[PDB]
Amino acid sequence: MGSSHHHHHHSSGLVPRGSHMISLSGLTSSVESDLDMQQAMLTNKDEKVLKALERTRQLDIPDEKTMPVLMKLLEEAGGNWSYIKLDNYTALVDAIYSVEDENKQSEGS
Repeated sequence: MGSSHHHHHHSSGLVPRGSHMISLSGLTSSVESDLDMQQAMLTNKDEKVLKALERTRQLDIPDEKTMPVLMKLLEEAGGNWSYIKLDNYTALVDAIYSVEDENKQSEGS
């Protein structure tokens, strides 16, 4: 009136792996960028700025990285698109190519 009926088997538990990091959802942890949004407020855009994104979008470039890129050109050009567009905003090509490249190369923050 006392028999044991159980079984056991070895198992490691192999699971898949993926290298994808993105804040798809909100109201959650990983709020290290949620604050950075404040900086973008002190650096809005303009009507002409939308023109730059035109050439960038062609190469599939996000306005998030292009924002600080285009503003970098007008900085030295004192806000002159005439010259900056002398090569179809070539500056964006070499600029985005640099930033877009090497994204993991860093210590942390």
